[PDB]
Amino acid sequence: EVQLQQSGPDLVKPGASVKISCKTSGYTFTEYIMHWVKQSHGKSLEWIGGIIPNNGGTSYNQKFKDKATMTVDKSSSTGYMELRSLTSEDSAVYYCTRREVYYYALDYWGQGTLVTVSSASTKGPSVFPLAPCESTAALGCLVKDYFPEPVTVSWNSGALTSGVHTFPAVLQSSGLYSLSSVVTVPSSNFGTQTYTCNVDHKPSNTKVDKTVERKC
Amino acid sequence: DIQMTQTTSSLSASLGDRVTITCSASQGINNYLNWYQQKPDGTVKLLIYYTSSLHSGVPSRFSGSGSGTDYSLTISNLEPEDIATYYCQQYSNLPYTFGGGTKLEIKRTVAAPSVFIFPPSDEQLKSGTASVVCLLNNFYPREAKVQWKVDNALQSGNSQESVTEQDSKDSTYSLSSTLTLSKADYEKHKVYACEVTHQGLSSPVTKSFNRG
Repeated sequence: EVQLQQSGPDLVKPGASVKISCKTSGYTFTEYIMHWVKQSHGKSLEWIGGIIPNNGGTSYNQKFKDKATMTVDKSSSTGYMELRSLTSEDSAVYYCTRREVYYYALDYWGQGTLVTVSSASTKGPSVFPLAPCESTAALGCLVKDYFPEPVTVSWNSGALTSGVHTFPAVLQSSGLYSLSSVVTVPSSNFGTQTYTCNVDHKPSNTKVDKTVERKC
Repeated sequence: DIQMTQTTSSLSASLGDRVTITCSASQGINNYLNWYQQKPDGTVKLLIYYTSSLHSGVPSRFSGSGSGTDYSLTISNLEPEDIATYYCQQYSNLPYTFGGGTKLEIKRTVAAPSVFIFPPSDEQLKSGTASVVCLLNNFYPREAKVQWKVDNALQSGNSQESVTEQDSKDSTYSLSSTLTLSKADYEKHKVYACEVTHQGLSSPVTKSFNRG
């Protein structure tokens, strides 16, 4: 199975540069062109450029000729993209894609890499339990006062998936993000399992498990 | 540069309906037109290539049509998993350019939220801030009024809402309302209440707890 594994979110300073990787696997790296795409928040896809891995030859969207440098490393089967003189217009999700010849299309896409460009400093979330002071019971965790986006939240290390809603972050008037992750359980199934939220804030290297105590 | 216009950027449709998404190029692109699907979690899939060919593993309710400047993606009978933003892309000229996208809102039958309220933890309180969370679970449609009442006094200006994307299985939304107070303000009040008004509820539902 073809896979495009992009590198993690990144906070970076205005004027700085940032390198993103796209580790590929399940196909001969050199036999496919790799393209990059930008998506600014609430916006559409912009083609940045493509690289022939076999001989390193590149093609750039003129809008990015001053911004982007695509390179490869044939040994690790990894494409890279470097963005320089970053401004807050560089704040976006970046995708790597593979081109298939059929008739050309971008047939496999990475998960994307969120780049934030800001003066403000990283900050890890605080994680607080959400417990009640019926047919179904709800609990959750409050993931508070972090910067930048994103956080990931899972329940019981990925074993609890259904009834889970992780809300999108809201920017607080403090310029810090906050969100809640909740799960509902039919009352009858409540008192079998325990409930632990696992919160990951890569930009701050925070990993936090919070067990939400069911009342006695 | 060839500009790709998706004039309709927000489109609603009922489960089982025929759905048409359109794309026009600023000049003829000789059928060199692909369609992509982006799910709410940001994942992108190829649907259609060269105007009309299904990508490997794409359901047959998806078809592509058109020539010259005008192209359509048609979904013959909408399924809940089709909730997404759809994008066109020309590869006739460099640079490759993309339409602005069309986001689907799936229309299903009315479902009232179930409502939960959560007091702040001591772990939070000890740092100077109380967050009070009200949850509205698995409702349709999107429109809901959530009013915070503290000792039966209607609050204003001190809560924020967040809403999930429409669920890929049941086409519902979920919503959080968070009331933020100082510890000192939290401790001057007894009853914290969120009152929910929605089309699925014949009268407002209120959930509350007593502090102390």
